[PDB]
Amino acid sequence: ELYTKYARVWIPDPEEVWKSAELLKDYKPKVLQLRLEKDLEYCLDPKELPPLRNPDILVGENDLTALSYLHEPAVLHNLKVRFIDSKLIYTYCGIVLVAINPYEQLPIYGEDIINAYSGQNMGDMDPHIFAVAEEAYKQMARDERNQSIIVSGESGAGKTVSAKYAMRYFATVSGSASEANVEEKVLASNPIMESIGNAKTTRNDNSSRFGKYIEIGFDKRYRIIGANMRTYLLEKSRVVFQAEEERNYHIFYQLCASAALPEFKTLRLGNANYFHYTKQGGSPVIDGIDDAKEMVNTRQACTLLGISDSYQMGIFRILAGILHLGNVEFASRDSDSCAIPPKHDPLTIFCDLMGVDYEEMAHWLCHRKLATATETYIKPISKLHAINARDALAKHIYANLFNWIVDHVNKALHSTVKQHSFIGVLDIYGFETFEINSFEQFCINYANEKLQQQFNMHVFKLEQEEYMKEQIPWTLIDFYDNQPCINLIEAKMGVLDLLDEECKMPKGSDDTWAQKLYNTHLNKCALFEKPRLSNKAFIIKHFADKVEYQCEGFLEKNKDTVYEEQIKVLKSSKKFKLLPELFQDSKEHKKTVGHQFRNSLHLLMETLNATTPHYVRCIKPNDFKFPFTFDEKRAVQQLRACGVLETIRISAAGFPSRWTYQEFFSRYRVLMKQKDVLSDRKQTCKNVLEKLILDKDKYQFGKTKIFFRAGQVAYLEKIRADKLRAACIRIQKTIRGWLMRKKYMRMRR
Amino acid sequence: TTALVCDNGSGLVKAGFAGDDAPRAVFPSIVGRPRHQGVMVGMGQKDSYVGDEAQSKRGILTLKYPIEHGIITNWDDMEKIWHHTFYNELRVAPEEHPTLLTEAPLNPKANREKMTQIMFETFNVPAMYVAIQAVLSLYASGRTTGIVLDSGDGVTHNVPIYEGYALPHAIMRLDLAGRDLTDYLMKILTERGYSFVTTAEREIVRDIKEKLCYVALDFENEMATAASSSSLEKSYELPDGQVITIGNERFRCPETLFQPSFIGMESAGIHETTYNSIMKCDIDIRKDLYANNVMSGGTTMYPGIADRMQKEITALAPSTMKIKIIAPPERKYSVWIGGSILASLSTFQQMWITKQEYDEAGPSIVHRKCF
Amino acid sequence: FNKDQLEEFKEAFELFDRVGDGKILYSQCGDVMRALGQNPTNAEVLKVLGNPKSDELKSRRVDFETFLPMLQAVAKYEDYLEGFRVFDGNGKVMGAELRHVLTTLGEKMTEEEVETVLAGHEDSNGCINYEAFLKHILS
Ligand SMILES: C/C1=C\[C@H](C)C[C@H](C)OC(=O)C[C@H](c2ccc(O)cc2)NC(=O)[C@@H](Cc2c(Br)[nH]c3ccccc23)N(C)C(=O)[C@H](C)NC(=O)[C@@H](C)C1
Ligand SMILES: Nc1ncnc2c1ncn2[C@@H]1O[C@H](COP(=O)(O)OP(=O)(O)O)[C@@H](O)[C@H]1O
Ligand SMILES: [Mg+2]
Repeated sequence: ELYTKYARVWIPDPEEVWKSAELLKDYKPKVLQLRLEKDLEYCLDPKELPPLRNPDILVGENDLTALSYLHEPAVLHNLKVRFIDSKLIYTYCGIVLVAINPYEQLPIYGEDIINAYSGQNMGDMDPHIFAVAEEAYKQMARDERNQSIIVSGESGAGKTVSAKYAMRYFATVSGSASEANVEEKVLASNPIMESIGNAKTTRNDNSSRFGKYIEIGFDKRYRIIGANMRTYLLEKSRVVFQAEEERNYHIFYQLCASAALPEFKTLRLGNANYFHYTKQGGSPVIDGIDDAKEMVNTRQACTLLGISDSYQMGIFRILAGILHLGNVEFASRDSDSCAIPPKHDPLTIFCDLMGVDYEEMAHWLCHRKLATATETYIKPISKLHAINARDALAKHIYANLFNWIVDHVNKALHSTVKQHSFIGVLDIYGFETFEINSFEQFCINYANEKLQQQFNMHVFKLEQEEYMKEQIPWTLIDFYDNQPCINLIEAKMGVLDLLDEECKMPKGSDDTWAQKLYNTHLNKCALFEKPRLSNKAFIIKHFADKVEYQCEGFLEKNKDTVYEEQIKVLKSSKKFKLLPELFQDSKEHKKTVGHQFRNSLHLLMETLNATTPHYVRCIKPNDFKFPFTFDEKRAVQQLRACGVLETIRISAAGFPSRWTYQEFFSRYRVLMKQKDVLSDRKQTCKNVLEKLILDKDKYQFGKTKIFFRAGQVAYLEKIRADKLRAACIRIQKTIRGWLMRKKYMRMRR
Repeated sequence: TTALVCDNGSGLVKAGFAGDDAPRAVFPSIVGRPRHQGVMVGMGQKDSYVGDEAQSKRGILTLKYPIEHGIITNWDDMEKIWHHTFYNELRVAPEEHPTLLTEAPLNPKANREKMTQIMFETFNVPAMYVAIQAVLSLYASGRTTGIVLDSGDGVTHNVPIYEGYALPHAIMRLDLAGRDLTDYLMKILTERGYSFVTTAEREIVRDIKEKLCYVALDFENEMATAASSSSLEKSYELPDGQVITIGNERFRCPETLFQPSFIGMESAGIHETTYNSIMKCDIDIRKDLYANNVMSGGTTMYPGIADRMQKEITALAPSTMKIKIIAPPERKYSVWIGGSILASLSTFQQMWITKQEYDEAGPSIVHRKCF
Repeated sequence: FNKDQLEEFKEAFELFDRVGDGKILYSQCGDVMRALGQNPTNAEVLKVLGNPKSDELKSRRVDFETFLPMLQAVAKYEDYLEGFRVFDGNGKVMGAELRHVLTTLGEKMTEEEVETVLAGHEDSNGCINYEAFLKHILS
């Protein structure tokens, strides 16, 4: 079998995930006898055998699928020996370009290489991000259809550097940047959308919480015209509620840090723990960043991108409004009504910042209005409902301010000339799990998993179209489908749907929600599991991992409902231009955050399925930002999160390794007796392989390419190596005998 | 798709789309026929009128309610009301929309059966369900525990529910209602020398009942006081601008709810029938029913009925134990609002009776699935 | 082996005795076998020697009588040609490639041994007629 003497394997270890070893004896049907680059016995149990190390030619080729033994250790190894030893940072898996972010900046982005790629075909070069843009921009000429590029990773992993260079390449291939540059303006937009967009999560600071998509128009000549933005999948839940060691969106803090400044003297801002929306995380300072300086860089970015400070101070007025609204405090007059105490300070200020009178906000915050067709009822609400409605108003304000700021960043970017066709560049967050998992993670995981469904469908279609060319039947290749999970999350009687039900159903609770989950799914479905020690959580299987979600906060965060008559009070304000604008152009006010997210997600994928996507992945090779280091645990966790290892596990069921006959002969003829060998190459290999390999399932012959399943390039090269090594023995010993005979003639002398 | 939610009691029909906050169409449940010879040629004579039109036309018409107490009495008239409901006021074809219907508990079984048979056979409704009007009031009032007093036109009933379970042995049903308060209001108004005989005059009486009546916190004090002074008197205008003065009687009329003896029943008023319902259910529950009373349907809206009950229970009740009565202003619509909620729960989508199962098992299925 | 063979072999053995005690080292046994016409691999030599340890391989001495069974045990064309045809298909072999494989695969030899055996066998292009080289090393 494959496992001989002088063959090599990997083993599990505490400090790095796999370690290389060698077999000292053959396997036979328990103990394994091992040497370590110390000596070890490695021992086997239900029955399973370790990962077997690839032959050494394949390591370091451009493309992980070229490897014959596809498994975590090989992927780890080949990425490692590119990144540390070679200092090549880009890699291919399937179509999916991996990028391992160096913190040391590098030459390779320099402008010559743009010209060098621009003509060349996909496979003909060392991979690089321009090799992706090279395809997308070629494909847009070759055929009508729009093209998009998709980028995934932790926000520490170089996504925006990848987008920036992706745009540079277009701007230079258009030859046009001197005529106009969007690139400066796109890149000067980043601080504003980082500021509204991002938060400090537990596992990294400056985590981004929204999907961000940038759409770039071309001339009929395919020079750049201009750029349009869109945004999707914003986290509304964060604005009002936060886990320990997290912050609210950065602007609230950059604002509070500036309270000292007379520019904002009116707002009565405090230190950040003053306000009920900022304090809850306990974590006002981002380590190593000054907020108070960064504020100025934000304002300057807005100025450069063309907002007049008449608006900028209105924005900050709104945010101070949101915080003072946050500090508004209710009391219960009786269990089924609430009230606000007299001259209550924060509401007193809030009504001045907004310029809406005190009495209206007092009345509508405490009271709901129900209008039937003929008649009106003004109706009191309990303290819980009041708080839920206040926080829903805050979320609705923030999401409208966000959409307005995006509308102006478009207005500056959105040059108008007929737009022939467009290319798109998209950032999203990766699949995400922590020691605790919560509604934010649940939605982020559902978004990643439904992008993954699209990716797997596209890769399957593209291999089916590849087999089409070379007259191979379909039965050999099998689609892999995560519809069974999405039908758990998305569909009616889903996890989201049962949550939206608990929002409506009276005296709902996280406990009764969970209990309905278990009633519905627990025995039925293989993907849903109850955690043993608890009834407060549930587990969902995904492509990457099992994940455990806590119920604890999960219903509270889902509720969004905004009472129309409360926004009408704001909408009436004379005092400044913007707040009457934000609410300008319903049923959506009823939609819970879960439903609004599922809708924004389908609108995103209806925006992508119009298009033929390309892919990038970004991984953060060490937790500490060392200029170069690689840490094998972190690279494992990142390679699960990005889903590269599932792309591989899918392809390793496949025909992942392909050879062109004239390239195949150069190595393999050495096995092959010239006395037999034919004039016709495809018949030659059809004859020889049927000898060298036992079973006709394992390989396929095609017109120009021959296909092998996972294990068999390694086996073929092993049998080559043995046959060659043995012949080299026989020659070497014969020469040593000849020279020893001559030396014996010396002895005769 | 999205599902119709519909109420008919013997008073106003309430219908709308599920997930709305208030009914899209509200009209009186009346079918009316001309009783005069048609004189004019090209008048545009019509074989019957339904709802608001019958309210405008009513002088020329005679008016008959197809529902008495809880029960549909005459079916082809009722079918016109449904036809008007879906086609004219909603303007939505019932083939595409699952429909939800509400009944009073302890109704005759035929009423539920024929109501199903019409819906599937005559309107081709894709799916149907029937729900007790009391239960919906809990969804409307945001609770899963309480004793629901429900009273409109037609039937008045108490249903206790504890943490999601009914108590069928403790359902109590009564028939004193806005219609019989209305007939009493005529028979008492006769004593001040005013009379209303015809149906259309009865619907003037009803508008008096709605506009001027109120309930006395204590009854013999105001009875004496109104004799002792004018100040309780008030006056109101008939359509033609004649004016009528109304007396001590205006509180005297809704007292019949608290004392059925006046109308000629031997019964005990809604306070004591609530207490007698609480008695039938065990002391395990009882404290939390004393802690929640929820009122539904039009007749509950008399100003001060809530305080009169909180007094007349608390004085009846065990002394130490807080009594609370909960009256949302919506409550005239709460029985619909709770249907708007119940038809939009996702769990409930399993529960709809569907055409296939009806065609398999006949109308009889409705008793098995529904209740 | 007969008396004549034993006499020729003993004479050869004594030529390899560098200490005068009538013995050779274990590590010379293979060398003597090759001088006497055997072509054992290093593995075969260690096997017939009993996988000796370093110390006895370098210093333990055996006389002819104990050596003889070992020589016997070791003692008891188309593959050689195909083995050379591995490195061919115009009948030549690069000198650099033959040097690399002989110094880097199998039981690796030194560059000086390979230069010594290869001296005079490569042409100006650096190609070896392997049938002639094989006949030469088989002579
Ligand atoms: C002579 C008697 C009965 C009847 C005339 C005899 C006939 C034979 O029973 C019917 O089948 C007819 C009908 C009926 C109507 C529709 C239908 O799909 C099936 C039956 N049901 C009725 O008229 C009910 C309606 C009703 C009042 Br209010 N509250 C109630 C509480 C619960 C249930 C039903 C009701 N009704 C008015 C009565 O019983 C009256 C009070 N009963 C009597 O005076 C006694 C002396 C017996
Ligand atoms: N403001 C009011 N005060 C007293 N009675 C009212 C008022 N409004 C309506 N009603 C009476 O309520 C009855 C209708 O009850 P309701 O429960 O709304 O009908 P349904 O049972 O069909 O829903 C009628 O007698 C009507 O006159
Ligand atoms: Mg009713």
